[PDB]
Amino acid sequence: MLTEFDAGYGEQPFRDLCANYPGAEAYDPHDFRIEWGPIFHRGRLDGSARVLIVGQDPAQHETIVRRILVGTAGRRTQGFLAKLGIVQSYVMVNTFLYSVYGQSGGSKHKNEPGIVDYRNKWFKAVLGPGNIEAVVSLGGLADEAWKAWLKSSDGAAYKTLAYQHITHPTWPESSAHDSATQAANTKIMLAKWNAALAALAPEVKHPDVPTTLVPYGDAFKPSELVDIIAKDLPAGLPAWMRGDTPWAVRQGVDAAAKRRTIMITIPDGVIP
Amino acid sequence: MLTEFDAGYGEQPFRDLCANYPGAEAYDPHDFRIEWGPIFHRGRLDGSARVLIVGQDPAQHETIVRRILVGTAGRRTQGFLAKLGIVQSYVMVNTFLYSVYGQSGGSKHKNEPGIVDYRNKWFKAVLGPGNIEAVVSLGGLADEAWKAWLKSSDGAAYKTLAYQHITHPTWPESSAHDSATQAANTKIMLAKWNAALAALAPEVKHPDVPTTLVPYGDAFKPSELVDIIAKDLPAGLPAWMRGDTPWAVRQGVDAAAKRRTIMITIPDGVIP
Repeated sequence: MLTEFDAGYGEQPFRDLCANYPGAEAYDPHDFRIEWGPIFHRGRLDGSARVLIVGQDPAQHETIVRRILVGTAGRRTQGFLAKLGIVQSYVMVNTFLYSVYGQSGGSKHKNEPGIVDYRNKWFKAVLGPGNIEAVVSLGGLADEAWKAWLKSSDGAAYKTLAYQHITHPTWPESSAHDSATQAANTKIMLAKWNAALAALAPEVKHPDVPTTLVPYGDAFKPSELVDIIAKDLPAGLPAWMRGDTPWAVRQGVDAAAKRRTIMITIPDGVIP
Repeated sequence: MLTEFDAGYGEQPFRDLCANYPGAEAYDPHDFRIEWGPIFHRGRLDGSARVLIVGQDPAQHETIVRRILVGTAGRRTQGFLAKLGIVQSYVMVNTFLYSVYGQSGGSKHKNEPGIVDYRNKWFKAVLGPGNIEAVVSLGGLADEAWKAWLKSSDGAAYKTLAYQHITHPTWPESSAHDSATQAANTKIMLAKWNAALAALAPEVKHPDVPTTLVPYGDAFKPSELVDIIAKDLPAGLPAWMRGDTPWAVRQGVDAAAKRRTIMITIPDGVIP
Protein backbone atom coordinates (compact mmCIF):
# COMPACT_ATOMS: atom_id res chain seq x y z
CA MET A 1 0.00 0.00 0.00
CA LEU A 2 3.21 2.04 -0.13
CA THR A 3 3.72 5.21 -2.19
CA GLU A 4 7.16 6.79 -2.29
CA PHE A 5 7.84 10.54 -2.20
CA ASP A 6 10.69 13.05 -2.26
CA ALA A 7 11.08 14.40 1.22
CA GLY A 8 13.12 17.18 -0.28
CA TYR A 9 15.54 19.59 1.30
CA GLY A 10 15.92 18.84 5.02
CA GLU A 11 19.61 17.85 4.82
CA GLN A 12 22.67 20.08 4.49
CA PRO A 13 24.06 21.51 2.27
CA PHE A 14 20.69 21.65 0.50
CA ARG A 15 18.77 23.14 3.45
CA ASP A 16 20.88 26.29 3.53
CA LEU A 17 20.83 26.52 -0.29
CA CYS A 18 17.04 26.59 -0.32
CA ALA A 19 16.86 29.22 2.41
CA ASN A 20 19.26 31.58 0.71
CA TYR A 21 18.24 31.60 -2.95
CA PRO A 22 18.74 34.41 -5.50
CA GLY A 23 15.85 36.77 -6.26
CA ALA A 24 15.36 39.92 -8.28
CA GLU A 25 18.91 41.08 -7.51
CA ALA A 26 20.23 38.31 -9.78
CA TYR A 27 17.25 37.44 -11.99
CA ASP A 28 15.65 40.31 -13.88
CA PRO A 29 11.97 40.38 -12.85
CA HIS A 30 10.85 41.18 -16.39
CA ASP A 31 13.08 38.71 -18.19
CA PHE A 32 12.56 35.90 -15.65
CA ARG A 33 9.27 34.61 -14.18
CA ILE A 34 10.63 35.04 -10.66
CA GLU A 35 7.06 35.57 -9.48
CA TRP A 36 6.46 31.82 -9.23
CA GLY A 37 9.43 31.19 -6.89
CA PRO A 38 12.50 29.02 -7.57
CA ILE A 39 12.28 25.35 -8.54
CA PHE A 40 15.50 23.70 -7.35
CA HIS A 41 15.87 20.18 -8.68
CA ARG A 42 14.52 16.74 -9.45
CA GLY A 43 15.82 13.39 -8.21
CA ARG A 44 18.33 12.03 -5.69
CA LEU A 45 20.04 14.34 -3.23
CA ASP A 46 21.20 11.45 -1.00
CA GLY A 47 24.38 10.79 -3.02
CA SER A 48 22.96 7.79 -4.87
CA ALA A 49 22.66 9.70 -8.18
CA ARG A 50 24.87 8.31 -11.02
CA VAL A 51 23.84 10.68 -13.85
CA LEU A 52 23.58 14.46 -13.67
CA ILE A 53 21.08 16.19 -16.01
CA VAL A 54 21.53 19.91 -16.62
CA GLY A 55 18.35 21.43 -18.03
CA GLN A 56 17.43 24.93 -19.11
CA ASP A 57 14.42 26.29 -17.19
CA PRO A 58 11.12 25.25 -15.54
CA ALA A 59 7.64 25.76 -17.05
CA GLN A 60 4.09 25.72 -15.70
CA HIS A 61 3.99 22.00 -14.76
CA GLU A 62 7.23 22.41 -12.72
CA THR A 63 5.62 25.48 -11.13
CA ILE A 64 2.87 23.37 -9.59
CA VAL A 65 4.87 20.19 -8.76
CA ARG A 66 7.87 22.13 -7.41
CA ARG A 67 10.33 19.78 -9.14
CA ILE A 68 11.99 20.23 -12.55
CA LEU A 69 11.52 18.38 -15.84
CA VAL A 70 8.07 16.89 -15.07
CA GLY A 71 6.39 17.94 -18.32
CA THR A 72 6.78 16.49 -21.81
CA ALA A 73 10.51 17.18 -21.85
CA GLY A 74 10.91 15.35 -18.52
CA ARG A 75 9.14 12.25 -19.76
CA ARG A 76 11.35 12.29 -22.85
CA THR A 77 14.39 12.77 -20.63
CA GLN A 78 13.18 9.86 -18.45
CA GLY A 79 13.07 7.56 -21.44
CA PHE A 80 16.58 8.64 -22.38
CA LEU A 81 17.75 7.60 -18.89
CA ALA A 82 15.88 4.28 -19.04
CA LYS A 83 17.95 3.26 -22.07
CA LEU A 84 21.07 3.61 -19.93
CA GLY A 85 19.45 1.42 -17.29
CA ILE A 86 18.95 4.44 -15.05
CA VAL A 87 15.52 4.29 -13.47
CA GLN A 88 15.87 6.30 -10.25
CA SER A 89 19.59 7.08 -9.75
CA TYR A 90 19.70 10.55 -11.31
CA VAL A 91 19.74 14.12 -10.08
CA MET A 92 18.61 17.04 -12.26
CA VAL A 93 19.37 20.76 -11.95
CA ASN A 94 18.49 23.68 -14.27
CA THR A 95 20.56 26.44 -15.80
CA PHE A 96 18.09 28.97 -14.36
CA LEU A 97 15.99 28.75 -11.17
CA TYR A 98 13.12 30.54 -12.89
CA SER A 99 11.39 30.35 -16.26
CA VAL A 100 12.77 32.60 -19.01
CA TYR A 101 10.12 35.07 -20.05
CA GLY A 102 10.19 35.38 -23.81
CA GLN A 103 11.87 34.06 -26.94
CA SER A 104 13.70 37.37 -26.63
CA GLY A 105 16.81 35.31 -25.96
CA GLY A 106 17.58 33.89 -22.53
CA SER A 107 21.27 34.48 -23.07
CA LYS A 108 21.01 38.04 -22.10
CA HIS A 109 21.70 37.16 -18.53
CA LYS A 110 23.56 33.93 -18.92
CA ASN A 111 26.71 35.32 -17.32
CA GLU A 112 25.14 37.19 -14.39
CA PRO A 113 27.26 36.34 -11.30
CA GLY A 114 24.30 36.09 -8.92
CA ILE A 115 22.90 33.44 -11.25
CA VAL A 116 26.12 31.55 -12.09
CA ASP A 117 27.62 31.53 -8.59
CA TYR A 118 24.45 30.13 -7.00
CA ARG A 119 24.10 27.44 -9.64
CA ASN A 120 27.72 26.44 -9.14
CA LYS A 121 26.93 25.95 -5.45
CA TRP A 122 24.36 23.38 -6.53
CA PHE A 123 26.79 21.67 -8.93
CA LYS A 124 29.36 21.38 -6.14
CA ALA A 125 26.86 19.88 -3.70
CA VAL A 126 25.51 17.24 -6.03
CA LEU A 127 28.95 16.29 -7.40
CA GLY A 128 30.60 16.36 -3.96
CA PRO A 129 30.00 12.71 -3.03
CA GLY A 130 31.76 11.64 -6.22
CA ASN A 131 29.18 9.09 -7.38
CA ILE A 132 28.20 10.86 -10.64
CA GLU A 133 29.70 8.96 -13.60
CA ALA A 134 28.02 10.92 -16.43
CA VAL A 135 26.65 14.40 -17.14
CA VAL A 136 24.07 15.34 -19.79
CA SER A 137 23.06 18.89 -20.78
CA LEU A 138 19.75 19.76 -22.46
CA GLY A 139 20.20 22.50 -25.06
CA GLY A 140 22.76 25.26 -25.51
CA LEU A 141 22.49 27.37 -22.38
CA ALA A 142 22.83 24.15 -20.37
CA ASP A 143 26.02 23.36 -22.24
CA GLU A 144 27.41 26.82 -21.54
CA ALA A 145 26.46 26.52 -17.84
CA TRP A 146 28.45 23.27 -17.49
CA LYS A 147 31.41 24.72 -19.37
CA ALA A 148 31.31 27.78 -17.11
CA TRP A 149 31.34 25.40 -14.12
CA LEU A 150 34.49 23.71 -15.49
CA LYS A 151 36.29 27.04 -15.76
CA SER A 152 35.70 27.62 -12.07
CA SER A 153 38.27 26.32 -9.58
CA ASP A 154 35.93 23.76 -8.02
CA GLY A 155 34.71 22.65 -11.43
CA ALA A 156 38.16 22.08 -12.89
CA ALA A 157 38.20 18.71 -11.14
CA TYR A 158 35.36 17.57 -13.43
CA LYS A 159 36.78 18.31 -16.93
CA THR A 160 37.54 14.58 -17.01
CA LEU A 161 33.96 13.58 -16.21
CA ALA A 162 32.03 11.95 -19.03
CA TYR A 163 29.83 14.59 -20.56
CA GLN A 164 27.44 14.91 -23.49
CA HIS A 165 25.46 17.86 -24.78
CA ILE A 166 22.20 16.83 -26.43
CA THR A 167 19.50 18.82 -28.17
CA HIS A 168 16.79 20.11 -25.80
CA PRO A 169 13.90 17.56 -25.74
CA THR A 170 11.19 19.98 -27.03
CA TRP A 171 13.27 21.36 -29.88
CA PRO A 172 11.19 19.73 -32.65
CA GLU A 173 7.98 21.39 -31.47
CA SER A 174 9.60 24.77 -30.81
CA SER A 175 11.24 24.82 -34.24
CA ALA A 176 7.95 24.52 -36.20
CA HIS A 177 4.12 24.36 -36.11
CA ASP A 178 3.72 22.06 -39.09
CA SER A 179 3.57 18.33 -38.40
CA ALA A 180 5.85 17.28 -41.26
CA THR A 181 8.68 19.55 -40.16
CA GLN A 182 8.25 18.41 -36.54
CA ALA A 183 8.71 14.77 -37.50
CA ALA A 184 11.79 15.47 -39.64
CA ASN A 185 13.32 17.54 -36.86
CA THR A 186 12.45 14.81 -34.37
CA LYS A 187 14.25 12.33 -36.59
CA ILE A 188 17.30 14.58 -36.54
CA MET A 189 17.13 14.90 -32.77
CA LEU A 190 16.91 11.18 -32.12
CA ALA A 191 19.92 10.59 -34.35
CA LYS A 192 21.89 12.97 -32.17
CA TRP A 193 20.40 11.43 -29.01
CA ASN A 194 21.51 8.00 -30.24
CA ALA A 195 25.07 9.25 -30.65
CA ALA A 196 25.09 10.50 -27.06
CA LEU A 197 23.76 7.15 -25.90
CA ALA A 198 26.56 5.36 -27.76
CA ALA A 199 29.13 7.54 -26.03
CA LEU A 200 27.48 7.28 -22.59
CA ALA A 201 26.45 3.61 -22.27
CA PRO A 202 29.98 2.24 -21.61
CA GLU A 203 30.39 5.04 -19.13
CA VAL A 204 27.30 4.31 -17.01
CA LYS A 205 28.89 1.48 -15.04
CA HIS A 206 26.29 1.58 -12.23
CA PRO A 207 22.87 1.23 -13.87
CA ASP A 208 19.82 0.59 -11.67
CA VAL A 209 18.95 -2.10 -14.20
CA PRO A 210 21.58 -3.68 -16.45
CA THR A 211 20.14 -2.89 -19.89
CA THR A 212 21.37 -3.51 -23.42
CA LEU A 213 21.17 -0.30 -25.41
CA VAL A 214 18.25 -0.02 -27.81
CA PRO A 215 18.79 3.08 -30.02
CA TYR A 216 15.94 5.40 -31.02
CA GLY A 217 14.32 5.02 -34.44
CA ASP A 218 12.90 8.02 -36.31
CA ALA A 219 10.04 8.84 -33.91
CA PHE A 220 9.47 8.47 -30.16
CA LYS A 221 7.85 5.16 -29.28
CA PRO A 222 5.42 5.12 -26.35
CA SER A 223 7.81 2.90 -24.35
CA GLU A 224 10.42 5.65 -24.69
CA LEU A 225 8.14 8.13 -22.96
CA VAL A 226 8.46 7.25 -19.28
CA ASP A 227 6.37 8.79 -16.49
CA ILE A 228 8.19 10.56 -13.69
CA ILE A 229 8.41 8.20 -10.66
CA ALA A 230 6.54 8.71 -7.39
CA LYS A 231 9.86 8.96 -5.52
CA ASP A 232 10.58 12.28 -7.28
CA LEU A 233 7.40 14.10 -6.13
CA PRO A 234 6.52 15.76 -2.79
CA ALA A 235 4.37 13.75 -0.36
CA GLY A 236 0.71 13.48 -1.28
CA LEU A 237 0.82 14.71 -4.90
CA PRO A 238 -1.71 12.70 -6.95
CA ALA A 239 -0.57 10.16 -9.54
CA TRP A 240 -1.97 12.08 -12.53
CA MET A 241 0.60 14.83 -11.89
CA ARG A 242 3.21 12.22 -12.82
CA GLY A 243 1.14 10.78 -15.68
CA ASP A 244 1.23 11.14 -19.49
CA THR A 245 -1.47 13.73 -19.99
CA PRO A 246 -0.74 17.49 -19.93
CA TRP A 247 -2.61 19.24 -17.10
CA ALA A 248 -1.24 22.75 -16.67
CA VAL A 249 -1.21 25.71 -19.08
CA ARG A 250 -0.75 29.45 -18.86
CA GLN A 251 -3.91 31.30 -20.05
CA GLY A 252 -5.07 34.91 -20.29
CA VAL A 253 -6.93 37.44 -22.45
CA ASP A 254 -3.71 39.38 -23.02
CA ALA A 255 0.01 39.07 -22.26
CA ALA A 256 -0.25 40.61 -18.79
CA ALA A 257 -3.12 38.36 -17.72
CA LYS A 258 -1.53 35.27 -19.25
CA ARG A 259 1.64 35.89 -17.24
CA ARG A 260 -0.33 35.98 -13.98
CA THR A 261 -2.26 32.75 -14.48
CA ILE A 262 -1.86 28.98 -14.46
CA MET A 263 -4.73 26.61 -15.26
CA ILE A 264 -4.84 23.11 -13.84
CA THR A 265 -7.26 20.58 -15.26
CA ILE A 266 -7.30 17.04 -13.94
CA PRO A 267 -7.14 14.49 -16.78
CA ASP A 268 -10.42 12.77 -17.68
CA GLY A 269 -11.00 9.51 -15.84
CA VAL A 270 -9.41 10.36 -12.48
CA ILE A 271 -12.70 11.52 -10.98
CA PRO A 272 -15.31 8.73 -11.24
CA MET B 1 18.16 37.64 2.58
CA LEU B 2 17.29 34.36 4.34
CA THR B 3 13.83 32.83 3.83
CA GLU B 4 12.73 30.01 6.10
CA PHE B 5 10.78 27.02 4.82
CA ASP B 6 9.17 23.78 5.96
CA ALA B 7 11.30 20.83 4.85
CA GLY B 8 8.31 18.59 5.48
CA TYR B 9 8.15 14.88 6.08
CA GLY B 10 11.70 13.55 6.09
CA GLU B 11 11.76 12.36 9.73
CA GLN B 12 10.05 9.32 11.24
CA PRO B 13 7.24 8.69 12.11
CA PHE B 14 6.00 11.32 9.59
CA ARG B 15 7.97 9.76 6.73
CA ASP B 16 6.13 6.42 7.02
CA LEU B 17 2.80 8.17 7.69
CA CYS B 18 3.09 10.09 4.38
CA ALA B 19 4.16 7.02 2.41
CA ASN B 20 1.22 4.97 3.67
CA TYR B 21 -1.81 7.23 3.56
CA PRO B 22 -5.50 6.33 3.06
CA GLY B 23 -7.04 6.51 -0.42
CA ALA B 24 -10.38 5.48 -1.89
CA GLU B 25 -10.81 2.47 0.40
CA ALA B 26 -11.43 4.82 3.32
CA TYR B 27 -12.42 8.05 1.58
CA ASP B 28 -15.33 7.69 -0.83
CA PRO B 29 -14.11 9.09 -4.19
CA HIS B 30 -17.50 10.76 -4.94
CA ASP B 31 -17.97 12.32 -1.49
CA PHE B 32 -14.30 13.38 -1.04
CA ARG B 33 -11.98 15.28 -3.44
CA ILE B 34 -9.34 12.54 -3.24
CA GLU B 35 -8.34 13.51 -6.75
CA TRP B 36 -6.07 16.26 -5.40
CA GLY B 37 -4.12 13.94 -3.03
CA PRO B 38 -3.80 14.28 0.78
CA ILE B 39 -2.78 17.49 2.54
CA PHE B 40 -1.19 16.45 5.83
CA HIS B 41 -0.47 19.32 8.22
CA ARG B 42 0.78 22.88 8.75
CA GLY B 43 3.43 23.94 11.28
CA ARG B 44 6.09 22.29 13.47
CA LEU B 45 6.91 18.56 13.39
CA ASP B 46 10.20 18.90 15.29
CA GLY B 47 8.40 18.76 18.64
CA SER B 48 8.61 22.48 19.36
CA ALA B 49 4.84 22.99 18.93
CA ARG B 50 2.95 24.24 21.99
CA VAL B 51 -0.53 24.47 20.46
CA LEU B 52 -2.37 21.88 18.34
CA ILE B 53 -5.10 23.11 15.95
CA VAL B 54 -7.58 20.53 14.66
CA GLY B 55 -9.37 21.84 11.54
CA GLN B 56 -12.03 20.23 9.34
CA ASP B 57 -10.80 19.82 5.71
CA PRO B 58 -8.52 21.45 3.03
CA ALA B 59 -9.73 23.69 0.13
CA GLN B 60 -8.25 24.92 -3.17
CA HIS B 61 -5.48 27.13 -1.69
CA GLU B 62 -4.27 24.23 0.53
CA THR B 63 -4.35 22.07 -2.61
CA ILE B 64 -1.68 24.22 -4.26
CA VAL B 65 0.49 25.05 -1.24
CA ARG B 66 0.34 21.44 0.13
CA ARG B 67 -0.15 22.64 3.69
CA ILE B 68 -3.45 23.13 5.52
CA LEU B 69 -5.27 26.28 6.67
CA VAL B 70 -3.56 28.75 4.36
CA GLY B 71 -6.72 30.53 3.19
CA THR B 72 -8.92 33.00 5.03
CA ALA B 73 -9.62 30.57 7.85
CA GLY B 74 -5.87 30.11 8.19
CA ARG B 75 -5.19 33.84 8.47
CA ARG B 76 -7.92 34.15 11.12
CA THR B 77 -6.52 31.14 12.99
CA GLN B 78 -3.02 32.71 12.88
CA GLY B 79 -4.41 35.83 14.53
CA PHE B 80 -6.14 33.78 17.21
CA LEU B 81 -2.78 32.12 17.94
CA ALA B 82 -1.02 35.50 17.93
CA LYS B 83 -3.21 36.66 20.80
CA LEU B 84 -1.74 33.86 22.87
CA GLY B 85 1.77 34.96 21.99
CA ILE B 86 2.13 32.01 19.60
CA VAL B 87 3.84 33.00 16.33
CA GLN B 88 5.45 29.78 15.05
CA SER B 89 5.11 27.14 17.78
CA TYR B 90 1.94 25.39 16.62
CA VAL B 91 1.05 22.23 14.69
CA MET B 92 -2.14 21.80 12.69
CA VAL B 93 -3.95 18.70 11.42
CA ASN B 94 -7.39 18.29 9.80
CA THR B 95 -10.25 15.91 10.53
CA PHE B 96 -10.10 14.78 6.90
CA LEU B 97 -7.09 14.49 4.54
CA TYR B 98 -9.27 15.51 1.64
CA SER B 99 -11.90 18.12 0.89
CA VAL B 100 -15.48 17.10 1.64
CA TYR B 101 -17.36 17.22 -1.70
CA GLY B 102 -20.91 18.57 -1.36
CA GLN B 103 -22.87 20.57 1.22
CA SER B 104 -24.23 17.15 2.16
CA GLY B 105 -21.99 17.24 5.15
CA GLY B 106 -18.61 15.95 6.22
CA SER B 107 -20.65 14.11 8.80
CA LYS B 108 -21.53 11.22 6.45
CA HIS B 109 -18.26 9.25 6.50
CA LYS B 110 -16.96 10.50 9.86
CA ASN B 111 -17.06 7.04 11.47
CA GLU B 112 -15.04 5.34 8.77
CA PRO B 113 -12.36 3.36 10.67
CA GLY B 114 -9.85 3.90 7.85
CA ILE B 115 -10.31 7.66 8.24
CA VAL B 116 -10.38 7.85 12.04
CA ASP B 117 -7.50 5.41 12.67
CA TYR B 118 -5.07 7.21 10.35
CA ARG B 119 -5.89 10.61 11.88
CA ASN B 120 -5.38 9.15 15.35
CA LYS B 121 -1.89 8.08 14.17
CA TRP B 122 -1.16 11.74 13.37
CA PHE B 123 -2.55 12.87 16.77
CA LYS B 124 -0.24 10.33 18.40
CA ALA B 125 2.85 11.51 16.51
CA VAL B 126 2.47 15.25 17.10
CA LEU B 127 1.54 14.79 20.77
CA GLY B 128 4.40 12.30 21.20
CA PRO B 129 7.16 14.73 22.29
CA GLY B 130 4.88 15.94 25.10
CA ASN B 131 5.37 19.67 24.58
CA ILE B 132 1.85 20.58 23.51
CA GLU B 133 0.18 22.78 26.14
CA ALA B 134 -3.17 23.47 24.45
CA VAL B 135 -5.55 22.08 21.81
CA VAL B 136 -8.12 24.09 19.74
CA SER B 137 -10.62 22.47 17.43
CA LEU B 138 -12.29 24.42 14.62
CA GLY B 139 -15.94 23.51 14.20
CA GLY B 140 -17.95 20.48 15.27
CA LEU B 141 -16.44 17.59 13.34
CA ALA B 142 -13.00 18.57 14.64
CA ASP B 143 -14.45 18.66 18.13
CA GLU B 144 -15.90 15.20 17.62
CA ALA B 145 -12.52 14.08 16.31
CA TRP B 146 -10.64 15.25 19.40
CA LYS B 147 -13.15 13.65 21.79
CA ALA B 148 -13.07 10.39 19.88
CA TRP B 149 -9.26 10.52 20.15
CA LEU B 150 -9.61 10.82 23.91
CA LYS B 151 -11.67 7.64 24.14
CA SER B 152 -8.93 5.66 22.39
CA SER B 153 -6.28 3.82 24.39
CA ASP B 154 -3.44 6.10 23.33
CA GLY B 155 -5.69 9.15 23.59
CA ALA B 156 -6.77 8.67 27.20
CA ALA B 157 -3.53 10.30 28.40
CA TYR B 158 -4.68 13.65 27.02
CA LYS B 159 -8.08 14.17 28.73
CA THR B 160 -6.44 16.64 31.10
CA LEU B 161 -4.86 18.51 28.21
CA ALA B 162 -6.27 22.00 27.99
CA TYR B 163 -8.86 22.05 25.23
CA GLN B 164 -11.25 24.49 23.60
CA HIS B 165 -13.75 23.99 20.82
CA ILE B 166 -14.36 27.20 18.87
CA THR B 167 -16.63 28.19 16.02
CA HIS B 168 -15.07 27.53 12.67
CA PRO B 169 -13.48 30.61 11.29
CA THR B 170 -15.58 31.02 8.13
CA TRP B 171 -18.92 30.43 9.86
CA PRO B 172 -20.13 34.03 9.46
CA GLU B 173 -19.84 34.01 5.66
CA SER B 174 -21.30 30.52 5.36
CA SER B 175 -24.37 31.26 7.49
CA ALA B 176 -25.80 34.11 5.37
CA HIS B 177 -25.31 36.04 2.11
CA ASP B 178 -26.10 39.54 3.46
CA SER B 179 -23.58 41.98 5.00
CA ALA B 180 -25.55 42.76 8.18
CA THR B 181 -26.14 39.15 9.27
CA GLN B 182 -22.55 38.17 8.46
CA ALA B 183 -21.47 41.06 10.65
CA ALA B 184 -23.87 40.05 13.39
CA ASN B 185 -22.65 36.46 13.35
CA THR B 186 -19.02 37.63 13.28
CA LYS B 187 -19.68 39.59 16.47
CA ILE B 188 -21.19 36.47 17.98
CA MET B 189 -18.24 34.31 16.92
CA LEU B 190 -15.55 36.62 18.25
CA ALA B 191 -17.20 36.87 21.68
CA LYS B 192 -17.04 33.08 21.95
CA TRP B 193 -13.44 33.23 20.69
CA ASN B 194 -12.68 35.73 23.45
CA ALA B 195 -14.07 33.22 25.92
CA ALA B 196 -11.80 30.45 24.66
CA LEU B 197 -8.76 32.72 24.70
CA ALA B 198 -9.36 33.61 28.35
CA ALA B 199 -9.52 29.92 29.20
CA LEU B 200 -6.37 29.11 27.18
CA ALA B 201 -4.04 32.00 28.04
CA PRO B 202 -3.13 30.68 31.49
CA GLU B 203 -2.30 27.26 30.10
CA VAL B 204 0.01 28.46 27.30
CA LYS B 205 3.08 28.85 29.49
CA HIS B 206 5.71 28.82 26.74
CA PRO B 207 4.54 31.41 24.17
CA ASP B 208 6.85 32.51 21.39
CA VAL B 209 6.21 36.08 22.58
CA PRO B 210 5.07 36.78 26.17
CA THR B 211 1.77 38.53 25.60
CA THR B 212 -0.99 40.16 27.64
CA LEU B 213 -4.38 39.14 26.23
CA VAL B 214 -6.15 41.71 24.01
CA PRO B 215 -9.73 40.62 23.12
CA TYR B 216 -11.48 40.79 19.76
CA GLY B 217 -13.90 43.63 19.15
CA ASP B 218 -17.06 43.19 17.10
CA ALA B 219 -15.27 42.94 13.75
CA PHE B 220 -11.93 41.44 12.73
CA LYS B 221 -9.18 44.04 12.83
CA PRO B 222 -6.53 43.95 10.11
CA SER B 223 -3.91 43.28 12.81
CA GLU B 224 -5.86 40.14 13.73
CA LEU B 225 -5.60 38.68 10.23
CA VAL B 226 -2.05 37.34 10.20
CA ASP B 227 -0.23 36.07 7.11
CA ILE B 228 1.02 32.49 7.25
CA ILE B 229 4.78 32.51 7.97
CA ALA B 230 7.38 31.43 5.39
CA LYS B 231 8.58 28.67 7.72
CA ASP B 232 5.25 26.91 7.11
CA LEU B 233 5.58 26.73 3.30
CA PRO B 234 7.60 24.25 1.16
CA ALA B 235 10.96 25.48 -0.13
CA GLY B 236 10.71 28.12 -2.83
CA LEU B 237 7.01 29.06 -2.77
CA PRO B 238 6.62 32.80 -3.51
CA ALA B 239 5.58 35.22 -0.75
CA TRP B 240 2.20 36.13 -2.31
CA MET B 241 1.05 32.55 -1.69
CA ARG B 242 1.24 33.40 2.02
CA GLY B 243 -0.25 36.86 1.62
CA ASP B 244 -3.61 38.49 2.25
CA THR B 245 -5.11 38.32 -1.28
CA PRO B 246 -6.95 35.25 -2.64
CA TRP B 247 -5.21 33.62 -5.61
CA ALA B 248 -6.90 30.29 -6.36
CA VAL B 249 -10.47 29.27 -7.29
CA ARG B 250 -12.19 26.28 -8.81
CA GLN B 251 -13.66 27.08 -12.28
CA GLY B 252 -16.09 25.36 -14.64
CA VAL B 253 -19.30 25.66 -16.69
CA ASP B 254 -20.96 22.96 -14.53
CA ALA B 255 -20.25 20.87 -11.43
CA ALA B 256 -18.20 18.20 -13.19
CA ALA B 257 -16.02 20.77 -14.95
CA LYS B 258 -15.61 22.82 -11.79
CA ARG B 259 -14.46 19.73 -9.86
CA ARG B 260 -11.64 19.11 -12.37
CA THR B 261 -10.09 22.59 -12.44
CA ILE B 262 -8.27 25.05 -10.19
CA MET B 263 -7.31 28.45 -11.51
CA ILE B 264 -4.33 30.25 -10.05
CA THR B 265 -4.02 34.00 -10.41
CA ILE B 266 -1.07 35.98 -9.12
CA PRO B 267 -2.22 39.09 -7.19
CA ASP B 268 -1.78 42.49 -8.91
CA GLY B 269 1.46 44.24 -7.94
CA VAL B 270 3.82 41.24 -7.72
CA ILE B 271 4.92 41.40 -11.40
CA PRO B 272 6.35 44.81 -12.42
